[PDB]
Amino acid sequence: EHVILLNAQGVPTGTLEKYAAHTADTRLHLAFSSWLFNAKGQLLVTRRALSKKAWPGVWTNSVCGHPQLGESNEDAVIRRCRYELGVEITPPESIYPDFRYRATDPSGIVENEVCPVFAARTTSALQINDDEVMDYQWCDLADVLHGIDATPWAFSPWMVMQATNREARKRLSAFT
Amino acid sequence: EHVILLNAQGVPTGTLEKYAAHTADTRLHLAFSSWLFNAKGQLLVTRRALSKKAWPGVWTNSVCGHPQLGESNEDAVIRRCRYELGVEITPPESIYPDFRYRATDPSGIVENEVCPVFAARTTSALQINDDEVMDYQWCDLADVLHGIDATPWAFSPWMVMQATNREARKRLSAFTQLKL
Ligand SMILES: CN(C)CCOP(=O)(O)OP(=O)(O)O
Ligand SMILES: CN(C)CCOP(=O)(O)OP(=O)(O)O
Ligand SMILES: [Mg+2]
Ligand SMILES: [Mg+2]
Ligand SMILES: [Mn+2]
Ligand SMILES: [Mn+2]
Repeated sequence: EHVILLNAQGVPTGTLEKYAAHTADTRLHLAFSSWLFNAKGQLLVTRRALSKKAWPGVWTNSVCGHPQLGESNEDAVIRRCRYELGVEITPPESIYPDFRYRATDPSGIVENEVCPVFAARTTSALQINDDEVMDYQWCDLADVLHGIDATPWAFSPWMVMQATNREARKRLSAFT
Repeated sequence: EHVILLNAQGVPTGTLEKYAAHTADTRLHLAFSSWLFNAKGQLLVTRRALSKKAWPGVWTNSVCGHPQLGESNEDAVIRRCRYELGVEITPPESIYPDFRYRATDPSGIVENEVCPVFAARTTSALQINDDEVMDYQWCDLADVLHGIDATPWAFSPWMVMQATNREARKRLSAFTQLKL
């Protein structure tokens, strides 16, 4: 797997091996973030495995990843949903298309991404990949937002930034 | 380091090497939990290092540990504060002396402890021990308690149980006053 490096205008300029790509000096690359809900409308919150190179052991939104060259954002979501959580989903819908951020994790590992955000509903049960996910919780979105508003540091920085975007949050309130 | 083993009534019976003692088969032993506030009245929340045997990478109250043989619970609190956090404190106050709990962590390691809970004020800068603590936040208690009520699964179980105890909570509230 690779990440796709981006320039100022946001044009792909090349690739890097994914693990190799996330360092103390991570360069701008393409990513996605996804928020998964079940048929009943609960939000799936996950806890990244301890072996993750960036933000290991951190609570965060359902699934995030790195689109590969020539891959649509929607397919990346579907691929990573299957891969990390072994779950099938409805066609991902856009909730925050211009999200972009840079952040540093407690060990100094940086994420620097153009990171469009999507939402979808699961259509099958989870089958956890414990290389990616060490724990998860099916929750009411309202409580998760309250938790995010009260103690944002208990969650991944990008999850917090997405959920506090006025529009994203409105859009998330529709899967409930 | 060792833990002090206890029976049902909470009577010491002996000691055990610490790492050795914390397994999927943890016996009742003595411990402590402490909630630390700065002069401003903010609560120190910490994140356990990734290398901890139990609940690594989890957010939790300021400092916990295991008193050693010949050691008072309060002295143990002072030592761990120093060891984990580099920080000097005011004499620890008892806020939940009969807290006891058993809990299984995400990889199956058991804590089974008689764990009196204290609160204190820090009187020096922090000097985080990255061997023990991977991250921290200085917070408003109210925010913390709201977080714990909204998403209790995002914190250590003992933080949650202590925080929801009526009496403990009242006493933590007393440490939010600014104090010169
Ligand atoms: C929101 N950004 C961090 C996307 C990060 O996704 P991951 O960290 O899960 O990358 P990957 O899942 O591909 O390992
Ligand atoms: C509240 N319990 C967990 C006390 C044990 O906390 P620790 O994990 O800090 O034990 P130790 O600090 O001795 O390693
Ligand atoms: Mg991922
Ligand atoms: Mg400790
Ligand atoms: Mn990335
Ligand atoms: Mn113990």
